[PDB]
Amino acid sequence: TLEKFVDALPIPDTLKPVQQSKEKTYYEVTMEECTHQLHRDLPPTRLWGYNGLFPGPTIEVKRNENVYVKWMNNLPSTHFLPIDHTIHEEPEVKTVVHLHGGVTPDDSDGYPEAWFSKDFEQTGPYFKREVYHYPNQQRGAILWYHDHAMALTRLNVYAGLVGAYIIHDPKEKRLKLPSDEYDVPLLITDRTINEDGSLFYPSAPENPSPSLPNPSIVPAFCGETILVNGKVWPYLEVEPRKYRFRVINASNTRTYNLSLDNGGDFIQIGSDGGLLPRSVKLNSFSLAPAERYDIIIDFTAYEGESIILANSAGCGGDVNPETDANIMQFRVTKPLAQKDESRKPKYLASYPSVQHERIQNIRTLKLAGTQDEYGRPVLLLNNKRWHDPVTETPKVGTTEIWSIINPTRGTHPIHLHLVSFRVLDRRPFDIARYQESGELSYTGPAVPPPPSEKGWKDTIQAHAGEVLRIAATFGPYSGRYVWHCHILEHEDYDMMRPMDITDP
Ligand SMILES: [Cu+2]
Ligand SMILES: [Cu+2]
Ligand SMILES: [Cu+2]
Ligand SMILES: [Cu+2]
Repeated sequence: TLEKFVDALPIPDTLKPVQQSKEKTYYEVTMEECTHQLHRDLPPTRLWGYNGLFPGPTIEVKRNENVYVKWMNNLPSTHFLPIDHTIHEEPEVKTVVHLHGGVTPDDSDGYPEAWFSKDFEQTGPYFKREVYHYPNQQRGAILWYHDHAMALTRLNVYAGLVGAYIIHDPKEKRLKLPSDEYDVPLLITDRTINEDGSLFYPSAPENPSPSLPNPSIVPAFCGETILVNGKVWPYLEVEPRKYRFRVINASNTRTYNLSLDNGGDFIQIGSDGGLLPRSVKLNSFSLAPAERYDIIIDFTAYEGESIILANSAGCGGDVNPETDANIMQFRVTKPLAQKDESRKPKYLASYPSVQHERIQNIRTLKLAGTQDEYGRPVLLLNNKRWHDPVTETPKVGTTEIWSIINPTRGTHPIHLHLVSFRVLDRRPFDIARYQESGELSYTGPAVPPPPSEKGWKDTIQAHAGEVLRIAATFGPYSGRYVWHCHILEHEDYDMMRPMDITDP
């Protein structure tokens, strides 16, 4: 396997506007097939990148900044990863950019059927605009952007179409959180890489049934190798002081459980939807696809040390000490550029619980699915296909409780577009009884969320054999959005549903 910790961690450059005034900011981003070295000992890898970069450029905006991005497809007309056409004259390569966590008008949200081919030559049925509009009228937070094209999301994202997007709220500057050079995004992506440096993505399940098509979708993908910011098991030289890290799980399937091998602590300051009400001291944390942890690590007491960011969560088996048990390495050997004037405050933001909202609707949803003509699992939300008439139709400005029942064998990270939400509780139930009769019989009391989940979330782990309850206010915009599992192999077949936020 590839030698760990021999490449420095890339810090994606911050994207510069094409045009900017007090009234609006304008960016242009072009998807390009490019080559990049993923490790010291590998030949360059063919990848798909925003502005030809993997990851894409980091976009930094202010709260309420009127931002426009023209996302353009200049990719080849044929994919380099295996497409399974059985899961859905249309072009082979379809793309659309979704700003994950964006409080965004529906035609700028990157609807899966709002895709476009090269030069916008062909467009999906929901396509409306070339230039996307992000008003950014939302809390300061770590967002990320990635491809969302119908039935191709697992492939386009794996190809390299991911990037970070940070909203800065000037009202939070007074907290004196680590900033600028000491505010670093970490986009974590697992990959399998061939000897010749080319990306590997499976064209079928291992030793497939002859009934299965070729290529065939797989229900999950676990990469052999871990990358951070487009480099295999990198090192980051750090100064002996406080750093803020924007930790993003940009992987297809893999969930991480992160810790420091010297026994050091993380201080979590934020979740998907922004700053937590109170900072939380953690020795470890779980991070499923699309979840974000905004953390401070204090290296002040660790000068000279090499500290591994370690992973204990298995993917299709136990972690391998020499491979996927490792994420990256910090080396506390960089000379101080300046006095550490940053803070790790306890009091950060308003509790979500301050705002009282009337519960307009309680929505019960089950995670299940079926089997197709080839014998493959088809994962479904409420046993409905993507193309079935819309059923999730919250009214604009109203608050709902969603009760998500998971009788399956694994965790699903459930994501809702547009909104961030509060976690209410999790409660275990009798799976066998539910699958037989449809009746919920609880096997224990409800468990309130841990401090890490007392803030705002947009992607939430729904564990096996539990009912998860969340509360969301559906606004400020009305329109056509989506909700889905963010395991991309599940999302594409077919664990995704439209979500209509309706106006009277
Ligand atoms: Cu996403
Ligand atoms: Cu999203
Ligand atoms: Cu899933
Ligand atoms: Cu989505």
